[PDB]
Amino acid sequence: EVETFAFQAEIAQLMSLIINTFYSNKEIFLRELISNASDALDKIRYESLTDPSKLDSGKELKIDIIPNPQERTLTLVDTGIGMTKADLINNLGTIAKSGTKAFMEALQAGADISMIGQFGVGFYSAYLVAEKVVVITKHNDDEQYAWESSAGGSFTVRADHGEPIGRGTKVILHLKEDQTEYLEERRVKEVVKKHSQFIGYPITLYLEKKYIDQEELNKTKPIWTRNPDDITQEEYGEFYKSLTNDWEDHLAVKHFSVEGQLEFRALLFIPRRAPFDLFENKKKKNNIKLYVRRVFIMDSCDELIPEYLNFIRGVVDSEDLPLNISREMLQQSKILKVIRKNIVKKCLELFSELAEDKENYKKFYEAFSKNLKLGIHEDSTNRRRLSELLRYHTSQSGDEMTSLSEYVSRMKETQKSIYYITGESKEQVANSAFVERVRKRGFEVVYMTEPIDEYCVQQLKEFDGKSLVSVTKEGLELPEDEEEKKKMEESKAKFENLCKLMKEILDKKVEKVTISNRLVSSPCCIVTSTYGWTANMERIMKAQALRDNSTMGYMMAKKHLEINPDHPIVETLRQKAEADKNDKAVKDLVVLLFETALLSSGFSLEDPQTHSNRIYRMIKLGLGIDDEDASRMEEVD
Amino acid sequence: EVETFAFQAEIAQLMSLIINTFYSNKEIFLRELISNASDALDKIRYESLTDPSKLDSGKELKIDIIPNPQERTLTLVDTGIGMTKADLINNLGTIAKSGTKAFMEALQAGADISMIGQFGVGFYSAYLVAEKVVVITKHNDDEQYAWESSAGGSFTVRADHGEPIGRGTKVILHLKEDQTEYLEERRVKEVVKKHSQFIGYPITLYLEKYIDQEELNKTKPIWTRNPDDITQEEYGEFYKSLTNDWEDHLAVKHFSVEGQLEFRALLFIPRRAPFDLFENKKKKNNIKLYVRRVFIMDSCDELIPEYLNFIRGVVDSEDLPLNISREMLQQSKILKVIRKNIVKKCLELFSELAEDKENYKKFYEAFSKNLKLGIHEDSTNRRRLSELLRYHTSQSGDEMTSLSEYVSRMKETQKSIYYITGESKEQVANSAFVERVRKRGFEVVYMTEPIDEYCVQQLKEFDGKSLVSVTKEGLELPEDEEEKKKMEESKAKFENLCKLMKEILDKKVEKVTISNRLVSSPCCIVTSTYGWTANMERIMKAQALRDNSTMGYMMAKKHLEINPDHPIVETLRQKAEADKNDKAVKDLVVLLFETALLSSGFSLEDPQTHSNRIYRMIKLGLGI
Amino acid sequence: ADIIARLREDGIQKRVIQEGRGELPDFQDGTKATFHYRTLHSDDEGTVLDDSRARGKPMELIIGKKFKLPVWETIVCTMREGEIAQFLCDIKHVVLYPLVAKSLRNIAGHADLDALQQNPQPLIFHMEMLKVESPGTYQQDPWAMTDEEKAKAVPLIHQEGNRLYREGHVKEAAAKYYDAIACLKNLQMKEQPGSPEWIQLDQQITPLLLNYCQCKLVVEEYYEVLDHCSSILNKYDDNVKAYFKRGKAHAAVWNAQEAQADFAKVLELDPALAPVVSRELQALEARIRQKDEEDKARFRGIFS
Amino acid sequence: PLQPPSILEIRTKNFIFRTKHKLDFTPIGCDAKGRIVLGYTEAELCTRGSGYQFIHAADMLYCAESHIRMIKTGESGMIVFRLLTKNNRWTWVQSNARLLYKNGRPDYIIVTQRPLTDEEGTEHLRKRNTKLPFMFTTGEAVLYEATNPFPAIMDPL
Ligand SMILES: Nc1ncnc2c1ncn2[C@@H]1O[C@H](COP(=O)(O)OP(=O)(O)O)[C@@H](O)[C@H]1O
Ligand SMILES: Nc1ncnc2c1ncn2[C@@H]1O[C@H](COP(=O)(O)OP(=O)(O)O)[C@@H](O)[C@H]1O
Ligand SMILES: O=C1Nc2ccccc2/C1=C1/Nc2ccccc2C1=O
Ligand code: MOO
Ligand code: MOO
Ligand SMILES: [Mg+2]
Ligand SMILES: [Mg+2]
Repeated sequence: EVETFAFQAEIAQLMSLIINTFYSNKEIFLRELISNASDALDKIRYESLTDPSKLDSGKELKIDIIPNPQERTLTLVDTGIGMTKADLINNLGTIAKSGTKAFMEALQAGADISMIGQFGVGFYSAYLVAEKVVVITKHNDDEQYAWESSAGGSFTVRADHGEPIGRGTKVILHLKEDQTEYLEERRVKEVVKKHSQFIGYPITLYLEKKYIDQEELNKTKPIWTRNPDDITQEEYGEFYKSLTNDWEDHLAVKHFSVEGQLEFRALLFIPRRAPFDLFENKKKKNNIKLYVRRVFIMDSCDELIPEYLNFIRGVVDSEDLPLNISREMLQQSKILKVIRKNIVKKCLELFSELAEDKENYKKFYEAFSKNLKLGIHEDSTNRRRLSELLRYHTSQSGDEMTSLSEYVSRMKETQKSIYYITGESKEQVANSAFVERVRKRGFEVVYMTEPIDEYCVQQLKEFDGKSLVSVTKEGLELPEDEEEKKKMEESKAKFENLCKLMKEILDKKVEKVTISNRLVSSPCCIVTSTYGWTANMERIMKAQALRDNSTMGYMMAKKHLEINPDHPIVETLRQKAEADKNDKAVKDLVVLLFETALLSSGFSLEDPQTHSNRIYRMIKLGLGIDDEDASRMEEVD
Repeated sequence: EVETFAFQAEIAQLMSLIINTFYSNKEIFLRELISNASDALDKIRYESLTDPSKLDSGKELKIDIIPNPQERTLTLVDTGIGMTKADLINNLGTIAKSGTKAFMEALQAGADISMIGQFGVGFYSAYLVAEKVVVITKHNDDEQYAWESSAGGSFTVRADHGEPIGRGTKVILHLKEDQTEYLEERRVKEVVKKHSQFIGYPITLYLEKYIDQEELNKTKPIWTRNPDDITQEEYGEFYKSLTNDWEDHLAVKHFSVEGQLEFRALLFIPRRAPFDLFENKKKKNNIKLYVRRVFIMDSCDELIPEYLNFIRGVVDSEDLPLNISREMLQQSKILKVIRKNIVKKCLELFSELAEDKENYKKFYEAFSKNLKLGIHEDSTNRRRLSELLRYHTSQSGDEMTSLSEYVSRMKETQKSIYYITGESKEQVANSAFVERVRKRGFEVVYMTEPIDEYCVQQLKEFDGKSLVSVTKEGLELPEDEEEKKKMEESKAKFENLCKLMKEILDKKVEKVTISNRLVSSPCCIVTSTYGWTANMERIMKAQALRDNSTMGYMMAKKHLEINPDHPIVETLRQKAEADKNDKAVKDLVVLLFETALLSSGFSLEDPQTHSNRIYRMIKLGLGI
Repeated sequence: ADIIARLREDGIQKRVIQEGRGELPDFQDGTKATFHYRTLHSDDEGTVLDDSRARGKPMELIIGKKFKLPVWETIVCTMREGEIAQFLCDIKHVVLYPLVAKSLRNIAGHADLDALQQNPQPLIFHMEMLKVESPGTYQQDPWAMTDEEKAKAVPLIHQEGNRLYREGHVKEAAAKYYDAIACLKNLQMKEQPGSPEWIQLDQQITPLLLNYCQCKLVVEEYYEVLDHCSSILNKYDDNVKAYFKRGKAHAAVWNAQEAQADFAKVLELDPALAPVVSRELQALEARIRQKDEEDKARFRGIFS
Repeated sequence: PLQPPSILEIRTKNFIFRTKHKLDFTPIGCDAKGRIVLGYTEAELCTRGSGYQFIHAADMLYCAESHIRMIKTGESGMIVFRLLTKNNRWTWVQSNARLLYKNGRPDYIIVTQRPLTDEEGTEHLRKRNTKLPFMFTTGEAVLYEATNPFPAIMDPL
């Protein structure tokens, strides 16, 4: 025989599971009750569309909250559709039965209504804080009833006589002896602001201040539900100020929507200035928030947007996203990746279109160039688009910052590269010895004078098909002529002995001594190999607190010393070396020149006191301050 | 009248809720089934304790996993207690009904058994990946039955007449089309390793490669034993299995707590620091949390501070309240208490390790950076952490000493600890600030890491004695009355020269005074008591993400100090008194200021001016 | 037996001009032959790409160790003493020609011999043999000798270098010492380091290397001496002569701070001869004082 | 107002990993990143050879010289050469090996290395010294014989 059975439930254990293991925060009971009230008001309002007689028992739709520390109770009154006796029994008394779901299903297809609630277990979160719950309901087709229980396996229903509720429901919670924190103004205000900010009906609060004072608590409205064309910039400013508590309005706004298998609407704001604690990593970022049917779900958590776009304040609202049983998380978390892709694409479009208005792009860049450069350092997919948003000072430009596109459009015909220099300040780089020849020849040099520029240019290899070339690295190539090549070759042939001697004296400080092709009025300079940290990058990396000092040897570059053949000092040194290569003066001059070049090229001396002592010795001099076994020892064995 | 009804439930929607909105990950069905099998094995083992005849259908207690790509099914076979027809109808056919909880409650107090599972809904996670579930079972005192369902609101039970099984249960899942990744070797191995690594019975996977069988959970949970019954060899083997490290551990702490909150913890210290210790793109999974040997969550920054991220270990509990998905805790405020205990015990372990010398040298070489970060961040444990610091010193030579050793070696006339911060040990050792301090015989601590510069901001005093930087204005030293008389005479003598120099260097320094810390060098630059030092300025300037637009307001003001007993200064005074408007004195003062700037840890705004000065001097020396 | 009939069938076609004098050398595995070459294109353009007897630079060639190009060996096989002949070869024999003459003339960017790289063809080879000696008679050059015989050959090189040094010639003594040092060092690669044989070999190189450093110091090449001396001292750190030479070089290149320290190390390690070290210190001090006086004169008021 | 010093950092990642080797450079134990860099598992590394099997033929002399220096002084400076993967490919690596002593005698070798790209590897190779000081002079050794038995380090065991 093959028997057949039907599944069953254990009501006591099911209630225990619902109360204890479903919700982690005890504050979401208010969110659940306000969602229920909003659903009821939606139901009554929709029904009254085709039968205005349904509002004869009151015409205003609202929600009220009434603390009562004397009785230690919290009341939530709404003027919604209300519940009949049969509806009371079938909906409140049944676990996993939802009246809202059935109402939506019976609804004629193609109607404007979006009601929260599809599970049928939200009402029992009220027992997170309440020892006993009383519900007083009143429908248009029935009398007024009272529903009472303690979640102890049974509930009672009785006809209720008393103050008449014209229409709707009243929920009274008898808070526990340890849950009295929810009878205070601050706590209720904060909970409602966090969870039920954008409910479609006023949520008034009644408090004893004697007289009964009232506050709406949800004055602002979700403008993102309206068409973008209908909204004026003043309304956007008002919404942004209400959202972020900023005394001044946004700088730019983006309002888009996505349709298809996954649909949502978004509102993205660009602040007018950077917050004082933008990059601090102990903040629990909540710049962008996710809503489902105007109810808060979760904060960003760097899931809806990359970390370098954390300065953007906005909202993302969806109609149909599968939620967890506790509506503070998404099932199928991989949807967040699609949402993030769309948001990033639209943010880049916003930045690109804001670049046309030069005056406002100036402010935006001055505020968030750090974020743009960090994104270049981090993001590989959007690197090309981000590179077009960068602005730099150049040698040819004045006090203005130019783009790389203008640099490319202003290049020479022979030029094949973009020349840049990184240093500690604009003054330092502009007067450096690396740029004398490049600037004399009429080429343009890009100045990058911030530490973040190092990280930025590590990943930027070429722009618009043209490579980026550092003037402080070995192997600089410039367009040249035959006569210049002949002069360079003759100079190189004439200075071989001096180069060899200088390498001998600087035994291990340098890796190579060559003839420069980038100097005009300086005697020498120090450049670094093609692969490895530049002087500026090495300086920045050695100053980092959380840096592994064991790995420095792997990343450093070798120093090359370059000398200027057309300088008096170099010619004198060459003549002296030809005269007598072991001259003391030559050795002291070589060491002093190397130290000075090291200091001026961005490096730090191993012992500055040696350089100081050499200078002091020069100053004092200027001031005029002050056997037979021998032949055996060094002959053979 | 007052009616009274009983709560009801609607089964179809309840099943939909359990299958669609409870679990965010589809891979935990294997975890749930293995937990059920482990509970059954525990039940049969406990029952056979008093009646050995119970184990007459078999003596081995094992779990088996058998993929079948041809039929597209996954089978979990266990040799547990099994369940009868009545149990099949009640336990497996009722939602929120737990047989494990009833079995545990039936037991007397102080039982030697702790079983997973008390909610009665975990079995239905099998429908996350399966279209239909067939359960073949066999109890000791009962026949063998077959239970079948498709989550369609009804199930059937029939007496099975297939290949017999001596005792236990056999769950067969008919996988969906889109969920066939779980019939592969790698996916099953990964899931079992992640979730059911430390189950107390062997778990073996059967594959075609002749059906090779491979055991999956080889390592036992040694933390259940007593600390003093474990040798360091098995500690190291467990550590190597856990962290996958080819090396052994350096130290181990194994402790327990009792009371309302009870847990056991194993904490290990690696021998070497990983090369990605502070790499931001890493999950805080250095410490794992377990409940009844089943993995719950990773550390996630709530179980241990961020400066102890190098600690590897395990925290296991028996009575932590979980949520329905068993992937987190309800009332997450317990993590704070656990973190407090873990921090206390880690500090205790460090203190104990400090007794050994070579081991502590290895540990410090590896994690002094983390200790200093903890000092900067953590205020409660700052005093304890300050005794773990080791520094190079002017009198320690090549080894490194502690602050207590420095204090025990102090002279009765010394009130403060003297230190200097700089780029490297060679730079600070030969600095001009420590000349006199070393000549008088005092001791100076060398700090040569940026983290040290961060650290000294919080470590204002140690053992009641304050720390003093030898690079700041107003360095105080014990003196004799003759020394003060000589200082006053020198100030009176050099007032005019100082006045002239301050005139020449307008808005480059804020004062020119007489030094009391120089011996052989003519001058040095120090900073005011308020503001950043040269080293702190160097570190702050290099922060890429810092807003330095207003850094000028945090920078300290620099004072130039002159050496009365240097020949250059005496000649400068003579030249100034002779003719104060000479070019020689102007050029010499500018050169001296620039050289002192370079040697004192600062950087010139335009190095090219200094370079051109030196080049002009070289040219004049060469006669060009 | 009959090699002339073998060359034609191998592909090459050769014609003799002047028969040589004497019998045919054995030409076994390993044999030294001296001869002249003059190579010119066969028919493509007819010019000469490389020539030796045209200017008089003999091209030495030992027959048959590896000698990647097997055409030269086969060519000189069928030539006796004083036999002059000319001939061409197929592209197959001389396909890899550029891997031969790239440096054999430079070590003593070619545009002629690189012509074959883009268009191979047969090439004429004008040969002239003068002498051919089997192994045993001629002094084998060090690179071609076997390990077992170079081991016993090293002492003769050492003694020849010493004899040349004492006569009053240095450059040649330096060359001999260099050859001996390289010969010994190549052997060490044959043996595991740290084992008794490696250290035994190392024991007999330090004297030769010290002589090499002595000659280098005599020829006024100081910086080179420093590296070898540092290499010796790092491993040993007990050589009085090594420290002495290193300090002398440091003094010669004005490295007074280290020269004094090395002299003090010598004194603490060899207290026997204090007068010599003190004399060196005095000479260094006198030179330093002289240069200091000159520098003081040089600056003498540059500011005002 | 103004902010005090904090420890904001960029947190740059690197691909440096360590390996444990026997005296003959036999890999016994590798870091997790090493497995990714050089396709291998735990067993293969041990049962694949003696290290010198991995070295590219052109790099063999360079590596042997570095091994000699490491034994002489206990650790070889940075060296760039090629390594043999399971897929037979070649990857340039910048490695620095260190000798550990248990009791006055060598015990094993710890190597810290960084993977390189073909461009950086070729750049390093180009600049690599073509010869060592006490070479056999221009005796046409690579022409006539060109066959050396290589150092005794490479000879197994
Ligand atoms: N204030 C109210 N007015 C009218 N009906 C209500 C009210 N509160 C609850 N209900 C009914 O009781 C049921 C309780 O279900 P609940 O646990 O809130 O889950 P859901 O919100 O998904 O229905 C709802 O289906 C709803 O129809
Ligand atoms: N493999 C098995 N062997 C024996 N009994 C089982 C097995 N799997 C499930 N059961 C029984 O069926 C019930 C199903 O409940 P379950 O979903 O496992 O929740 P819980 O584990 O919390 O009891 C359990 O109480 C258990 O007694
Ligand atoms: O650095 C390595 N990493 C490796 C990983 C696998 C196998 C070998 C090596 C390395 C060697 N470094 C060397 C240095 C000198 C001589 C030989 C060798 C090596 O074989
Ligand atoms: O109001 Mo519900 O029970 O979260 O769908
Ligand atoms: O096996 Mo359960 O139903 O997750 O406690
Ligand atoms: Mg609800
Ligand atoms: Mg279970």
